[PDB]
Amino acid sequence: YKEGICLINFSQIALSTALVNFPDKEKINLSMVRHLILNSIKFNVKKAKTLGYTKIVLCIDNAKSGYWRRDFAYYYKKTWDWEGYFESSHKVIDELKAYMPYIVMDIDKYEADDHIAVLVKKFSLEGHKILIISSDGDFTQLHKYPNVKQWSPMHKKWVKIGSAEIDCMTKILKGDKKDNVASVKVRSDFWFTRVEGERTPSMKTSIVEAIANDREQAKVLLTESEYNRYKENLVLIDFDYIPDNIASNIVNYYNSYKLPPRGKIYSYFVKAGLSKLTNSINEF
Ligand SMILES: [Mg+2]
Repeated sequence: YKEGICLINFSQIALSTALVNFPDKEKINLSMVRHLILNSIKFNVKKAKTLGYTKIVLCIDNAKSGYWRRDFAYYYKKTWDWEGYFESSHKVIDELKAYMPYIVMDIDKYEADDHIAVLVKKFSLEGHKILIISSDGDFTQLHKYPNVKQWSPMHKKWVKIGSAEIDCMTKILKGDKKDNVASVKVRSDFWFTRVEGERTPSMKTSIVEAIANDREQAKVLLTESEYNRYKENLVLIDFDYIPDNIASNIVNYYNSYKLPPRGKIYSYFVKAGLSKLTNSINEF
């Protein structure tokens, strides 16, 4: 019938785990990253499958050549051994593609949020029960779709939020500094070209919610300048505004993914000196 599908924001989980586990001012090698990633996978796949989500899809961030959203906004997204991590992680990722039984959504200029947002929408409407393994609040945009639950790996609690529309509209109107998305009250590339004497005019909550409940209010409550910014930020924030060609690519990639036979896992575990994991293959 319809298999339970679990979509994992892995790039976040792996890195976040690495930041917490790998001590500062200590170099990070390939094995350290390998152990961490595979253990992270084992722990999360077991949480998913136990709940009924038996198909696992690993979603990876890939900004080797930037982001597709940058085509719309150039400013988009413009001690610890970071080099050592990214270096080893990319190598372990390629290994997961070659031996592990998971579909690894990895497209250059594509975000993990893209793969999740698109695939969640696709398989949700297709009758599958979906599980999003991530703490990211942006994925509350996807809770509106039937049979969609979200599990926070770090806090080990369910993510349940109407309030999703307000959360989404808040970033659309006020912006999202972390991604260089600016408020509609200021110029598009504000965060990238901001001088010092510059601050962003505040956005009253009453308007944020009014537009949240009825987006046609974006025409009556926003000035023409702000409305133009509003439309721009839609493509940057709202998952629904992911271009058809982008989602089309994401889907095609998924459907064209060939999984490696499970016989590969064992020989790989040994090849990587993970002998004390071959007795846990059933957990992968
Ligand atoms: Mg986003």
